[PDB]
Amino acid sequence: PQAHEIVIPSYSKWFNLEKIHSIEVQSLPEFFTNRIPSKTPEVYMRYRNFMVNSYRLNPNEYFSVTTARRNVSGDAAALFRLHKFLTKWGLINYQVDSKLLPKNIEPPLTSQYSTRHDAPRGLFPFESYKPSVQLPDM
Amino acid sequence: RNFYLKRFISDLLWLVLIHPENFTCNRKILNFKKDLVIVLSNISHLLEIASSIDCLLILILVISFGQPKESLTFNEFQLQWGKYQTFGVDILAKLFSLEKPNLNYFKSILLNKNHKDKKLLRRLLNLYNHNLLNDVVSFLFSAIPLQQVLSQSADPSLLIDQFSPVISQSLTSILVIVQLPFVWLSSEENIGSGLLKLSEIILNINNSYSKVLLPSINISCVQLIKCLVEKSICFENCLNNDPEILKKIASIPNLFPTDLEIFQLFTNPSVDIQIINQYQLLYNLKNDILTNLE
Amino acid sequence: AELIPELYSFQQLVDSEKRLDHFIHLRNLHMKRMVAQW
Amino acid sequence: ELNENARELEQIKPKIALQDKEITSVLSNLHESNKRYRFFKKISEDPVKAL
Amino acid sequence: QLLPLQKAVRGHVLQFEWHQNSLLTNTHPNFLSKIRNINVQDALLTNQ
Amino acid sequence: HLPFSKSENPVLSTIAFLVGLVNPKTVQSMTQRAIQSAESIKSQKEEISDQKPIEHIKEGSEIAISSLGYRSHIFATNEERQMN
Amino acid sequence: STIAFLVGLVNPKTVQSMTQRAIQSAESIKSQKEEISDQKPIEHIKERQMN
Repeated sequence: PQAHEIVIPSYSKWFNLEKIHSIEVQSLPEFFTNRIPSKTPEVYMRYRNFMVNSYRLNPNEYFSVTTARRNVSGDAAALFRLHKFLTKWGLINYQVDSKLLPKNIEPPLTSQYSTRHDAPRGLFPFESYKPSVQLPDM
Repeated sequence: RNFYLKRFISDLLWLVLIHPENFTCNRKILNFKKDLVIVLSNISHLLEIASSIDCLLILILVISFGQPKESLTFNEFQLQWGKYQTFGVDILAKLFSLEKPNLNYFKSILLNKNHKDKKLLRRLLNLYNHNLLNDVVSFLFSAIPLQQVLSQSADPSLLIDQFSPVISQSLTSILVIVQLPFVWLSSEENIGSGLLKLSEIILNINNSYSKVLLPSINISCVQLIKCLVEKSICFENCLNNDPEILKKIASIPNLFPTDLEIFQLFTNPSVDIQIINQYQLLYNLKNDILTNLE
Repeated sequence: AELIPELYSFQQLVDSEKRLDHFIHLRNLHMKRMVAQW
Repeated sequence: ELNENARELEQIKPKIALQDKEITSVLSNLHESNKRYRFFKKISEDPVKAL
Repeated sequence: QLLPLQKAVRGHVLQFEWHQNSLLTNTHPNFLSKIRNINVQDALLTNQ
Repeated sequence: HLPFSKSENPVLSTIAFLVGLVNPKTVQSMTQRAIQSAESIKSQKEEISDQKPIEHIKEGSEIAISSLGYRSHIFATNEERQMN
Repeated sequence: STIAFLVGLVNPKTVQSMTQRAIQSAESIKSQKEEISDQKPIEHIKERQMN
């Protein structure tokens, strides 16, 4: 079931609840040297998706690392590390507060799209004189 | 402490100077050199992790400025164009004051003429070809003279005077670091020393900005005596040169304030005790050289 | 700036007398220091 | 005599200034001509690509 | 009949990506080269 | 043009051969060593016997003479340049 | 071509710029043999670049 409108600070638009990215490993490598068998990318992803789901459930109100610690753990240390990490990356606890505005209007508006000088791809505002017709066209 | 920032500085240097061509506009290179030396100016504390390479880099960076053409290799800069050549010596003082047994020591090894790093170092010195730090001396000898002593007054001096003293400071400091096979002497119809006339200028100013004047003149005198005696004793220890050196030393118009000036000095200001001692010992060495010459 | 007195950096140095008039200018600077100190 | 020497040095100065003006002029002309020669020889190389 | 549409949205995304290659090469502002001289504080700091 | 089927509008004129001849005459190489020249009409006989492409051969020859005249003026000009 | 590689801009047209509009038909070998002939004519009419 889905019952909320979830936004994220766009630059984060590299994260995918399905997969992992070179970003986080360079920020949390301690699950990837394959040295500590009790840790693995897999349990990492488990924790990850679990927590993000939790937050996305009722994101209007905050979510603590202590919460997850109560819920599931294999460690406090790494748990906190990654939790605060995602916090930084706003994937979690980002919409804890709401802010609004009346937004008065100005001459530029999103529904304004007219004919005017253009920086984009080519366009020809002057077509052809008379003698151009003088060609054995295709 | 932004170990990251320092790594950045280091490798950026290692590129900009050893630059296989990937940079488009030389002006970009100038920009890099320029804002780099500036941001250096705003540092007044430690540097030189994995030092030696970085130390040589910074030296080449400051040496970037000033017109080249033994003897002094640097035409003194006609001070109406540049302002970075300033920043150069500014840093070579500030970021070099730390007598901690690292930086000074790195340059001291630069007197000479993972582990592969060491291979690199000498690799560049012979790739800069004797000695080299004489070039640093010559560079330091720029922006001071030949314009203020050639002006119409001593007031417009004070501006660049404020700038001047750190230079002499740097110089005498590095002369603590020269006390082995060399050939060095740097008063050979190359600068003379208007330092005496300059000292006279600041003196007349005294009895007629501030807070820098007395130290400037003092260290100027100390510089004179120390470089003199060090040259003499050095080529004594080597003894590769005829005693003509004395005669040679005795043959400078820019030297040895006249004893009449000493006398008249000894009377009027009476506010320069330490400076009086400076000139005193100076004249002492002068008269000594005169005597023991014969 | 440096542009104003000279620009001689490299011109292919065809008929490289530029070194010579260079030296001339250098000795002019020499004479300049000379007269100043005189 | 020092005053005399200063006076005659000042006497000769403006001629030097004029010569410096001429220097600047001929230098700029040299510079333009250099540009032109570079252009032209590059044309000499293989006019297709240069064009 | 659809062609102009693809051309249009193409131009949209094209200008969009092109915008990324703009890093103020267009201009060359001053970068606060404040230190005309090093002030008194610099020298006295060196001595101190 | 030929690299541009879009050509300048015309009903009776002369454009390409015009500039062709301008550059040609400019060459002044009265003994221009190039594509076959004239010493006996048999040269033209064999040329026509060889001239069988629609225009491509002709075009190559044209641009060749173009480049030639350029090169000549270039040499002379750059000589004057070094002189200056 | 001239237009086929330029739009919303163009070389002016009062001089012999149509040389551009005839940009290439044998570029490499053409220009090569042209340089051959150029150096050849140089050496021929020739019989250091100063007097």
